[PDB]
Amino acid sequence: SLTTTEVVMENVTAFWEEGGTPVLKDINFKIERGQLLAVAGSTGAGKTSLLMMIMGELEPSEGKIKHSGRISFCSQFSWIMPGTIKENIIFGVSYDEYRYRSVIKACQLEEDISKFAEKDNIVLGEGGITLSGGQRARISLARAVYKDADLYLLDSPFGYLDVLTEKEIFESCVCKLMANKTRILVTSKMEHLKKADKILILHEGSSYFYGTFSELQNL
Amino acid sequence: QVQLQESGGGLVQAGGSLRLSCAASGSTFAIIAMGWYRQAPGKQRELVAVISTGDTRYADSVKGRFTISRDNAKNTVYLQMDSLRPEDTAVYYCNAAVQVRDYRNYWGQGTQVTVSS
Amino acid sequence: QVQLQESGGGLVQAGSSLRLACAATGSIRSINNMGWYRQAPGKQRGMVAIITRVGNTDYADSVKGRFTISRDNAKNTVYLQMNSLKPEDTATYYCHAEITEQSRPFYLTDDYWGQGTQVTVS
Ligand SMILES: Nc1ncnc2c1ncn2[C@@H]1O[C@H](COP(=O)(O)OP(=O)(O)OP(=O)(O)O)[C@@H](O)[C@H]1O
Ligand SMILES: [Mg+2]
Ligand SMILES: [Mg+2]
Repeated sequence: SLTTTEVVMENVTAFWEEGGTPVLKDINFKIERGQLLAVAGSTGAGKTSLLMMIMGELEPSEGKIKHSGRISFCSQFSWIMPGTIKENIIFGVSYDEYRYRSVIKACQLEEDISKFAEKDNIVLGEGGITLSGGQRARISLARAVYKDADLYLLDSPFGYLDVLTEKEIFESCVCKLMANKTRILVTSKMEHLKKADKILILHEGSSYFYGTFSELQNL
Repeated sequence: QVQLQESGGGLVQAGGSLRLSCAASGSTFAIIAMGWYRQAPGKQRELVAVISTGDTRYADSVKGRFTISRDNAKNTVYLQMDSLRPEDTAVYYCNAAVQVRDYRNYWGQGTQVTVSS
Repeated sequence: QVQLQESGGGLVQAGSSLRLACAATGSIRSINNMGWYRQAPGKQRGMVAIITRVGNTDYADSVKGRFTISRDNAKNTVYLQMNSLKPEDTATYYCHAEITEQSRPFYLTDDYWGQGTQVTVS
């Protein structure tokens, strides 16, 4: 409707297996440009599937989904492709010195890059350096956030991070660096929900809560 | 814990098309991301396309011509190569980022793509 | 009405091995990630090892190959098996857990920390 509405779901139901259990049932939300939507809920609630729908990997059986522009997705499982740290961050996107430095900093990769003699030109892989789980999760988040997009779909990017690093990156990256970007963050932490403009709590594909942090706290 | 096998490579004239496929097999595995690389003799392997889940990236040299896609039910990735040029001549490899209880990447053994003038 | 409690700490010699335990008690509905952290005087607190509800692990480079983190979901307890102890391992070891309390209407977590146990390596 309005140019400032980034993503809308109206009366959305969807199925992974035709004739089976709906993975999402009667979903409704509207996200304005620059807002942070937190998507909470237990294992199997339909959180990753909700992102998949936005990405066109799962079409709804009913209802309407609309999103403006380009998406950048961060998978709940971190990954790399054999190559340099720098290529693992920027591949497929033009180099921009400032953005690059700001992303490395916000994702706490500055320190790790400085330990190598080849710095961000260090080759990742069996035959080079093997990143730890934590390093791989930070580089996967940096890859997603570096890309210029109208909508960032961050699927539990801190699931494999320690809580001290998670707090720092949630604050420096998701809240500060990305302050005016449209973000859908899959997280069930109260520490994160506190900062969201809107919250969707999914339970077995259904919307158990949709509203502000004040409305949630009141419940 | 995973084996990758490419197919679809061969001889084609400039302007023509080719569809590369990469089949992952094994027993217990979850593919996180799949990439396509190309290697000219005596040179480094060059990443040309990568797909995680519905998020794709391309090397500048291949944009608008190559398309990476997945058959999620089948553990396969494809590289649709259109408007092929002689400089696309190389061995093409697929690479899979996988969870087999620990994180690992696996290489395929490659498929020759030869583009004539 | 939720508590984490570390045990198994003490004064040991270099090259020795020790096992730390951290039990989550109280009005627990569920637990996501759990982990071990440490802080030495003058130095900042940092991760040692973390473990997901599924049992996936990660270690700080300084402890990998020497320490093992394990989890028992039935007992809501996380363990740190420390082998090949070095004087650089001397610190207060803290346990963390992402916990959903019973009085919460939704599947939401809050971060909890233990009081800590001292590990002094001679
Ligand atoms: N790519 C997929 N293809 C087919 N089915 C899927 C896919 N991803 C998830 N499902 C199924 O959809 C249902 C909802 O799961 P989903 O992964 O959306 O949950 P989730 O909320 O992300 O869980 P978690 O918190 O554990 O990541 C599950 O039955 C799941 O196995
Ligand atoms: Mg607005
Ligand atoms: Mg998920």
